[PDB]
Amino acid sequence: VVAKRKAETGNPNQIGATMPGSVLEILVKAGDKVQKGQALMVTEAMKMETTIEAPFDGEIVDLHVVKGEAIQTQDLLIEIN
Amino acid sequence: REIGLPAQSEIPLLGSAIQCRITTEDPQNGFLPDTGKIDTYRSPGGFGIRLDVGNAYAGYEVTPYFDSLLVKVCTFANEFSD
Repeated sequence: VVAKRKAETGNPNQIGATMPGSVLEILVKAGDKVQKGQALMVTEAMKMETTIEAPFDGEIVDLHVVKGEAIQTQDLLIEIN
Repeated sequence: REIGLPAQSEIPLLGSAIQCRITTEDPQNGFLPDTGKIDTYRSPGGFGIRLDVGNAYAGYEVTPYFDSLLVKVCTFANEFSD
């Protein structure tokens, strides 16, 4: 079981998972330009749905999760620049 | 006679009091209750402050199973504005 890359604490370029759960749907792919509030992916915690929004305007660097993947708190979901 | 309460007209009325419930409801996320580990919990006191704590202490894991209350805060003072 290869441990997952965590989001760096206090790094606002890296969005980490806030609660354990799984990834339902990814809406973007590496390189895309994006605006504050724009929906980037959807996740679930106890089958309740959350949409991950961009914290500010910028370019997507990469994804670090795949569809249906399981995730724990702090896991790195996406990096933004 | 036994509990020692006075007659109605002698029931005190001492200033005013306000209660707020501090919860894990995130007002920036549609008041959905947050869960996870409480790292730091430092509670105030002093004159005119009453705390009735729920489950909030450093190290406690707020679960999704129950209500989102952390602590009830009351303040009290002679004047409403204080």
